[PDB]
Amino acid sequence: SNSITENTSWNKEFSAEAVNGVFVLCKSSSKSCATNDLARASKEYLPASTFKIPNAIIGLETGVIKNEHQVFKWDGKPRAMKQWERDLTLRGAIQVSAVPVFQQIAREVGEVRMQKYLKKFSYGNQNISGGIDKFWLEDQLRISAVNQVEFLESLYLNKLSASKENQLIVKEALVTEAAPEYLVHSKTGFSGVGTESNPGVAWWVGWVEKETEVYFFAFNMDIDNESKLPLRKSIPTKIMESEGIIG
Amino acid sequence: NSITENTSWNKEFSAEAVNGVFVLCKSSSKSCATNDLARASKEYLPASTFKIPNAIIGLETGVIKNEHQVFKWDGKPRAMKQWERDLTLRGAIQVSAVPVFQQIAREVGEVRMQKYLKKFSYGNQNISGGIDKFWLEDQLRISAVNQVEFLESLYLNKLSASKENQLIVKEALVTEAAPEYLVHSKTGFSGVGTESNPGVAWWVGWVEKETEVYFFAFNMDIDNESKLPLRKSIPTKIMESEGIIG
Ligand SMILES: *C(=O)/C=C/NCC(=O)CCO
Ligand SMILES: *C(=O)/C=C/NCC(=O)CCO
Ligand SMILES: [Cl-]
Ligand SMILES: [Cl-]
Repeated sequence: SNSITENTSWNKEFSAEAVNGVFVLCKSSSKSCATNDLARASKEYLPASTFKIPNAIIGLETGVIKNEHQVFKWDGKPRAMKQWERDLTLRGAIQVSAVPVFQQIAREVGEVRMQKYLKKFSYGNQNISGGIDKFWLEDQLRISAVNQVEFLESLYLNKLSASKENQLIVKEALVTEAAPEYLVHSKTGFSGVGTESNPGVAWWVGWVEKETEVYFFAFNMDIDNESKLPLRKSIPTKIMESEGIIG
Repeated sequence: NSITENTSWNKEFSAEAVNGVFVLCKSSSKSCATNDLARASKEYLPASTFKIPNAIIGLETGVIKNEHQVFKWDGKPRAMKQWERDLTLRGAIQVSAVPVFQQIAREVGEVRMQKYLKKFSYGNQNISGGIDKFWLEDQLRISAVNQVEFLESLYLNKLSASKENQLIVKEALVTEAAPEYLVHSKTGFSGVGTESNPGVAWWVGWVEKETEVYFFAFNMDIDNESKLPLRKSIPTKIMESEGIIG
């Protein structure tokens, strides 16, 4: 039976940087999750670029993305970021969070199929209103940290409603750190700075394959200044280092 | 097809007094560059680099039941302390857990092992001398060029195995991840032999960088365990100077 507990030993990592946020860490073998804040762990926020994980799976499952070697060609038209003005592989597009590449994937998938897959995946509030290519950036789609770790555990076990081949392709594209004892798969997200009363959200979600154990994690925090952005990885990294998972 | 000799990497070898070869191919195994044409095609014991085909064969035959198979340690002494623990497939590959792969090979058996090495065009395909040590001590031999051809087939999912099984092994071979590139690689060491008949050390793999791919295979004569670090530092310095990694 799945369980969750609230911890306090991680609060010092948040208050030291004056951050309002939540970390959820689940140990696969014990089906046990721990968090610094049960209420915020259940609160649903815009997934932003973390939506690229289900978007990639749906793109492959629908055939919009032909295979793992698919190249997304840049047509030479100006893009919002210098980093996106080039041909990208699936891993390249995921690594730099290339919004235009995923906007085009979502358009070819279409609203009917996108809605079907988000329901099969139990992904957040499953609300894709506001436009087929912006409902995850600044739309109505919301997902909690607890829902993110449930979704990533399904992906890890190849239990999503998609071919094992397509789940394996996305799992390898999400590798961000490799060491002899562990492999980190992760994805960042940032909705924007919002306002002082309504700050934006920053995410870091993923999982760590350490020896024979697997740890699923989801971090989110309020962000009103782009200088705080490095904290989306430093806070969860410091917590997982103190737990002996990475480092 | 062609192999072209590149004298600009000799410095990395002579600075360390190493007798070895580096083979580097961009996009495909059609055009490879090397410091030594003769040694690039010379066949050597694969040692732990054989864990790559052994893992694919184990998955294809069902000996390795699935992606998340745990290889339990029975508690009996193993030749290295890092092998005395339960291991995932990636864990067994990354610490080169010989006894895990010896038991996989025994269960695959000589007939199936021969069939797959023929399908994979894996070196001289000689598995004689003992099903649990042919790649460590006997007559199996493969060249640096044949290693890059085999890894290119794996990269393209063109080996005679399911795409699922090739994807499982490719993920188990990831050894370095950066925003710009992903390195898949495997080390090998036959032992020290003698000053006159040295052992061999390997480093083989590929680098997925932006939209480009680079296949590499390194081997060197080795008669002292103190020289093992060179099997990664020499090819690493060559690929860093080529702007592929670092
Ligand atoms: C996914 O997380 C994409 C993020 N793009 C950048 C922003 O959302 C910030 C806008 O200035
Ligand atoms: C993988 O290449 C493992 C190598 N181990 C060392 C030997 O096989 C020789 C001495 O045990
Ligand atoms: Cl991002
Ligand atoms: Cl080795």
